[PDB]
Amino acid sequence: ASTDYWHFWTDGGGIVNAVNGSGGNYSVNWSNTGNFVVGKGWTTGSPFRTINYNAGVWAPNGNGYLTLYGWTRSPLIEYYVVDSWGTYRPTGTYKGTVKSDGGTYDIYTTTRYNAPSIDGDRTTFTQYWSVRQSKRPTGSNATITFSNHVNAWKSHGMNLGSNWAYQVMATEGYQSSGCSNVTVW
Repeated sequence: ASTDYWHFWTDGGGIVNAVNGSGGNYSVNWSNTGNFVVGKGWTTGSPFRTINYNAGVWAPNGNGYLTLYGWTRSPLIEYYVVDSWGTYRPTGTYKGTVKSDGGTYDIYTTTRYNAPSIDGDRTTFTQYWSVRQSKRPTGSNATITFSNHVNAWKSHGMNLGSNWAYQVMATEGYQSSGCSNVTVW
């Protein structure tokens, strides 16, 4: 089904202006920020979901990610499928690659310690990353077949939690400014 969840979070640094638009459309306009995540998607994430989006505006000036973003519990996992970015390409511990939706993605893990999560501010958890080897073109309808990433991650020994939290097509930024506009379905 279509999106049912609006995600807006900022660490308080700088200015993050977001619009919860009609349907699955949203926009972000940010300046000299700390860390923030804004997106639309689903209250309950699914490993079988194919996420559709169209990024009509993708204009980070500095570190911003255009990314599928979500969490699981049992175990606690923060996951990313990064289609585009700004000045910084996110990486971690290299695992391998996956080909999905016309792109090749590098697979990474990063375990974080005494770190903020949906479960507290000093928790331990692993990030699962799929990061496109080159920036995906924006402005046309795009698909993220999330089951391909779940499958490849599992093949590399990266198991997701059994309890699913939110799952969104997000704009994340850190120490940056920028203009963004995305429709998700």
